[PDB]
Amino acid sequence: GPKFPRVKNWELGSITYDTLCAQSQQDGPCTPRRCLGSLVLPPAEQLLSQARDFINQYYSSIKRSGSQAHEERLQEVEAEVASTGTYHLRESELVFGAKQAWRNAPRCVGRIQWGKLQVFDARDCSSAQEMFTYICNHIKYATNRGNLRSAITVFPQRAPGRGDFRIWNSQLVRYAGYRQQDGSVRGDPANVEITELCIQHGWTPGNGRFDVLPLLLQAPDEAPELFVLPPELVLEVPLEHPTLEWFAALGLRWYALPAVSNMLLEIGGLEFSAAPFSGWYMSTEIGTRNLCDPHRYNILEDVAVCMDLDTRTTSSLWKDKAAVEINLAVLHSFQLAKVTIVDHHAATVSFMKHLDNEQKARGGCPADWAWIVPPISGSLTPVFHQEMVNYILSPAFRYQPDPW
Amino acid sequence: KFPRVKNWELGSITYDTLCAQSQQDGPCTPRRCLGSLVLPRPAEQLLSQARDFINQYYSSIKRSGSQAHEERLQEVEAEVASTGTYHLRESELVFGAKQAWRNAPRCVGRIQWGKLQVFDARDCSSAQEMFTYICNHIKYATNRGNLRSAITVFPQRAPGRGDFRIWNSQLVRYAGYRQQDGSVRGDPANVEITELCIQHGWTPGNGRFDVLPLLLQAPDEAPELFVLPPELVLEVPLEHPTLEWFAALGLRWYALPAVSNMLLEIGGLEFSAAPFSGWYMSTEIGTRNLCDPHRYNILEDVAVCMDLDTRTTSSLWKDKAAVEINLAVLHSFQLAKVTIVDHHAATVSFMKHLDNEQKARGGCPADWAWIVPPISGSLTPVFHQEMVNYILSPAFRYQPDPW
Ligand code: HEM
Ligand code: HEM
Ligand SMILES: Cc1cc(N)nc(CCc2cncc(CCc3cc(C)nc(N)c3)c2)c1
Ligand SMILES: Cc1cc(N)nc(CCc2cncc(CCc3cc(C)nc(N)c3)c2)c1
Ligand SMILES: C[C@H](O)[C@H](O)[C@H]1CNc2nc(N)[nH]c(=O)c2N1
Ligand SMILES: C[C@H](O)[C@H](O)[C@H]1CNc2nc(N)[nH]c(=O)c2N1
Ligand SMILES: [Zn+2]
Repeated sequence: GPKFPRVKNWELGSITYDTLCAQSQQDGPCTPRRCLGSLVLPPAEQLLSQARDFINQYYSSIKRSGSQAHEERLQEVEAEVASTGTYHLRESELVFGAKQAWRNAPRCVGRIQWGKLQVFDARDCSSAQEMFTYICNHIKYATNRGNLRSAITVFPQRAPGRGDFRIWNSQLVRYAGYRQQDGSVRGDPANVEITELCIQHGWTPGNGRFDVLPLLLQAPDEAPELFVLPPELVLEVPLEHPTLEWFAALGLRWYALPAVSNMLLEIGGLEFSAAPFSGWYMSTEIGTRNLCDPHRYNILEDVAVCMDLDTRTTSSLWKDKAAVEINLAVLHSFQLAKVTIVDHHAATVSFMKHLDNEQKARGGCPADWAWIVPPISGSLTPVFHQEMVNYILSPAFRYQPDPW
Repeated sequence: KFPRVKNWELGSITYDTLCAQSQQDGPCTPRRCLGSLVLPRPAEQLLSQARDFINQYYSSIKRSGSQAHEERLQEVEAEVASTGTYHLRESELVFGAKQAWRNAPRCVGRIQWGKLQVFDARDCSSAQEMFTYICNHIKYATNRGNLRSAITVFPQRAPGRGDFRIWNSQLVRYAGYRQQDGSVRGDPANVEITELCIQHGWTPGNGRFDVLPLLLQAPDEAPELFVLPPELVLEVPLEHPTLEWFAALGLRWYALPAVSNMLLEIGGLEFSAAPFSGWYMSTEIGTRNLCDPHRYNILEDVAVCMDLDTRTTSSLWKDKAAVEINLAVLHSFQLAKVTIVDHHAATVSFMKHLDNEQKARGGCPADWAWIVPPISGSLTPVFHQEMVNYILSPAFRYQPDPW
């Protein structure tokens, strides 16, 4: 009947219809001819319509839709655009947009927490040194000695004919990856390029597998400046296994704070090129992807050898067994150290609760199935059996190309 | 126009040009992706699908634009112009069947696509005859545990009349008996088909692993019930390589995965009954069939036997039991000398298939959500591989349940 996508859960037999997708003003990469769902990378008039839409979202969310203050704010926005080509958000408009951008993020499984975000307003920042102060404050607040708190710091928006604020690092905490004489990599192969950029800009590098990178921070029309994070600020967790005693001997570790720093936060047509945001980890991020991806730390074989598994044949499931233990090491070590973490079962249960909340509140929830389903034990989690509709809503976080 | 397709593990890139051959729209639009949805929500027409297919066939035998190609195009035209339909030659049917498998985006086993035994059952005129054909197929495919891909093709759909149909979703399925207490003994996925069998006269067993009888339907007739001779249905008792108590769970599975409810479309003609079989990938049994909450749902039972801490999600007791259940499937099939493939071997060979199809055809339609296995996703190479999904013809299609 209903003229909207029907959405089914195949575990429970239950059906909903996504009406929220009607609100989408931006096209994805799919067409009736072909689905491109699995691809990782997909003027005054334009801005004004995006701005009007954002302001309407803001006044709806406070239930003052159509009211005098709403119409006056609309008028204020177009007058400002009419005379400068841009406009500026009020403090509470920014807080709302930031939460909404997180709420709208299709690839994030942690969205049950969306209303609980500390928005640090840093739109007064005017130097790379001050970005560093702001960032250090973010890290201290967010880390909270292991009791992690979601946060985002917002630096000044893109301006006509003026350079961007950029953090060059993809996260505020990353391990160095050192290209070796034998072609191999010591540390994190993901970070080879950023490591080499740091050295070029005068960083004296280490030679470990877990050297915390410095930050490369760029203020408008300036070369980026290098800043070392004081080690007492970067909380890390040494990895041990609850029953396999040798696991600690591997000297594996990971940091507490997952903090994305290279994404663009778009709100009502305004673009915040530097707006680092953080939460807490889902255990599979560390245990499965970071430690077991072949193009990352690639430790599966080492761990299976320690576990004395038959690594010569696929059908011993040595890969699956070792990956489980590594993931269990991640959970146990964070729990022991009292650093917030969530396992993939609890995270996905909570995402299902979030889907239900959003069905009631907005009549849908944009979600990217391939990213929501965890990289181990997929169908053991409830999200695997849940159909999802993926579409772009604004405010949004958006990928941006590296500035170098 | 042509999408770039990247492997994120290796950094390699291709471009899919094959997708331009799609003539059938899927469920997505620029406004929203519906790629995760399980189901989709005239003379000149048939003639053009028929032409294109015949063109595909003569192309495949490198006789494109020859005399035989010309005269065959004319036969099809002449037949459609007079009767509103036409008929395939056996070799064309064989080609079209292999192509529908090749073109199937949810299938991880497509490296095998050229190795398919095709039984022509288009001279079938009764449920009885359907049954004999089905028994031949099973015996052939099973081959004492050395499984061989096969398909049997029953008579095409005709505008005048009802369809030949196999009511069962697979040739071999375990019954699900709805109990007094609303629980299900056996397989919850097969409650409805079990009740239909009983209603049409089947005396039911009471076990967890009772092989269902077949309900076969010839055009515009009530379906008929046929019991498969137990000697034809190969089964594998499940035991564990080290965990001695597992064998006592009394668990088992059938050797032969044989889809019997899909429609095969070739050159515009529709084959409403066309059962096909290969061999299992171990996650289908070990993860989905035994571990789904709405299936046999044995996870907790296994975890408790393993004496795991089931009180909390963070002990990863589900992940651990799931791995052992999969191991037990692999080991038991190996022990019983019945063909099986694990999810690492299958996805590695699927990657090879992708490369083969890239050179052969300029692409390969693939549904990522179905190609990536249900456990240990990112541990297989397919996780890190971008995929383009689209509908090519010949094709297997979903069709409504006949009741
Ligand atoms: C509160 C705890 C959180 C958890 C457990 C969580 C979980 C996750 C996970 C597992 C992913 C996929 C990441 C990957 O596989 O690389 C993700 C993606 C994402 N999340 Fe969260 N998240 C949390 C908080 C946040 C916050 C605070 C924000 C921003 C305000 C956010 C926004 C995003 C965005 C934009 C993506 C997509 C990133 C990309 O495409 O690179 N999440 N989340
Ligand atoms: C040779 C061994 C084969 C293996 C290991 C294999 C593997 C698989 C797997 C794991 C699936 C997904 C099943 C699920 O999750 O329900 C699948 C789907 C499928 N396969 Fe295969 N396959 C094989 C042979 C075949 C053959 C012989 C055909 C037809 C001639 C075929 C056509 C299909 C089709 C049409 C689907 C999608 C069915 C649906 O949407 O329900 N495959 N395959
Ligand atoms: C706030 C937050 C919390 C959390 N638990 N995880 C994250 C994920 C961070 C993360 C880690 N590794 C990789 C990525 C993906 C980076 C990335 C790369 C490309 C090519 N396209 C994208 N859209 C995104 C993101 C963020
Ligand atoms: C030939 C073959 C070989 C193999 N190894 N596995 C299979 C899996 C068959 C199979 C088993 N259970 C369930 C399904 C899916 C059934 C199915 C159900 C619905 C609602 N829509 C669809 N498109 C498909 C398929 C087939
Ligand atoms: C090719 C595929 O789109 C890609 O590997 C995706 C799949 N799903 C993912 N899901 C999450 N959460 N994170 C990822 O990096 C990926 N990678
Ligand atoms: C909703 C979701 O698309 C659905 O659960 C799919 C996911 N991937 C799958 N993949 C395979 N191979 N088989 C399946 O049944 C499913 N189920
Ligand atoms: Zn799509």
